[PDB]
Amino acid sequence: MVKLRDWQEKLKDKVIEGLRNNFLVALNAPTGSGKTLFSLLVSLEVKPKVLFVVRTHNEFYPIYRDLTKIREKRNITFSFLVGKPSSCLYAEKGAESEDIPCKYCELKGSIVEVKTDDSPLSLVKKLKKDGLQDKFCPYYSLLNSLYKADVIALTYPYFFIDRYREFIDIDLREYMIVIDEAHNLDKVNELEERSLSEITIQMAIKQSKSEESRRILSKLLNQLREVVLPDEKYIKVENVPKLSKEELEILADDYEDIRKDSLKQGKVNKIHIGSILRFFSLLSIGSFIPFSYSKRLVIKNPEISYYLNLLNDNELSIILMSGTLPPREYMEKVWGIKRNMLYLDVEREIQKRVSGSYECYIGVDVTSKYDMRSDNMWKRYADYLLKIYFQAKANVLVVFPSYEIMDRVMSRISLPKYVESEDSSVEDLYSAISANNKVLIGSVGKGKLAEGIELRNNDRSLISDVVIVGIPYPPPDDYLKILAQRVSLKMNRENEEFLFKIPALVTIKQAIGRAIRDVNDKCNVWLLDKRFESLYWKKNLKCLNANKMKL
Ligand code: SF4
Repeated sequence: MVKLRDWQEKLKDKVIEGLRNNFLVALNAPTGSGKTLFSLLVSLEVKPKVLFVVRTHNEFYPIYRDLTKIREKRNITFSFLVGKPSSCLYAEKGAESEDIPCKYCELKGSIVEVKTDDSPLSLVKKLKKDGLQDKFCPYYSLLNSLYKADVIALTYPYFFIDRYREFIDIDLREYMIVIDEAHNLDKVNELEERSLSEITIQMAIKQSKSEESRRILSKLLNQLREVVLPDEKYIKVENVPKLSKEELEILADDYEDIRKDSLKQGKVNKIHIGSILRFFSLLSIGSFIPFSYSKRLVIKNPEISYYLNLLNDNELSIILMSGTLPPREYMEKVWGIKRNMLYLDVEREIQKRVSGSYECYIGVDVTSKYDMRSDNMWKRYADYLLKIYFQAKANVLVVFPSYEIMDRVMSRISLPKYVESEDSSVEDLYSAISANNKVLIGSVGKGKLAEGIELRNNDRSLISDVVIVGIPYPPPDDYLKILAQRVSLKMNRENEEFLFKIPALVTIKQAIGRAIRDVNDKCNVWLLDKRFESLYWKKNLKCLNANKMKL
């Protein structure tokens, strides 16, 4: 401990004791408020070791830094694991973990002792260089270092996906478990969801080394065109193309050939047929449902509880934290958490905000509701964006309900803009808004755009205005209907909050949090949908003083 913030000082004992009484602790504290140091500090008082489960590798550094300025009368070593398409000496970007043919590698068993005497990401760069020279595998070296460390940091999949959790060699019962940005627990299923697309099959056919393989692929391609639609919503598919045990063996042979060869050229690229094979094997497990989505066949498990049941294990001490945790009742019915839980809200505890503030504007002459959407509505929305852009002190972050709506609106704008997409990366974003001055950033609520980085320059937010076009509600498609039934919740007024409002609120609050972090930050938030004027939204988005506006 070294000078704690007011909230940290007031909750430390409460949390430590709570964890000792076997309660799962849910901590609602804004990102950047010191929850990482807090969790580290309390965890060490509860158990001998600590496991941090985070969204990305970028969250590794603060843990590393906090630990080296923490006080403990004993040695505490830290270690971490980065993905294998990230630590493999012969992996090129785009390579899937399963695509790395470690079997045929002469480094599969060659490891060296690893010491985190430098920032995690820097250490990885060093291991890859020393690994090529000294002849050793960085991945296996890091993997092997885990069980000896006192504090370890891993990404979500290694905790929630069995296939990856098995790779790890730790008891778990001896670790205090800290799950960061826990609002993401709703999307754990995305961690193993498989997809099948026409583009992937063609690339598989182009990368093939077997015509007999290209044969089966060509056929699969035609059948796929009949079970997918462009609709940006999940439509259940009952007639998934079939692949016999024999056809699969033929495809598997082509996969093996490519893998072995790529490792020979020391260049492991994404092997397309691989995702195809993985799609069908997962489809056989039985827990997944196939759906059409944006011209692709996607398989996913609608039951959120499927991945979180591990959180109910009484032999595990757990802290879940985020700036926007859903309410307790939601964690019970939707996440399926049944064990005793202590739910703390940092700001409510210190009776003051620890996050920035904002002026709010509600547009009441627009809406994204189905009954009014038209080309004219999209034009009104584009006009709002221009108006907001012109008066913005800096960059403008726009959150759309879907890629379809973002396109209908953004396509009408000639101002400097950066539109999110599958290729969109962190540096591309940070760059764009660093080569055009004020930029209109187009993003879709379904995340998939940085979120694990701070858009600040010279210690000041790069985002002056956050715009919410319509309400980012999840569509009432087949995926949500099944998710609802798996939890015994009918599609009714009563359950609208749990099924539609809470995830929408999470999306909006996270976007806003992207423009503010410190108590000193200030921004404008434009809620562009007449529906936002209702007290429910003003109360929950904390803008009871919002300004009403038109045009
Ligand atoms: S260097 Fe070799 S053993 Fe290590 S992850 Fe790459 S292929 Fe696998």
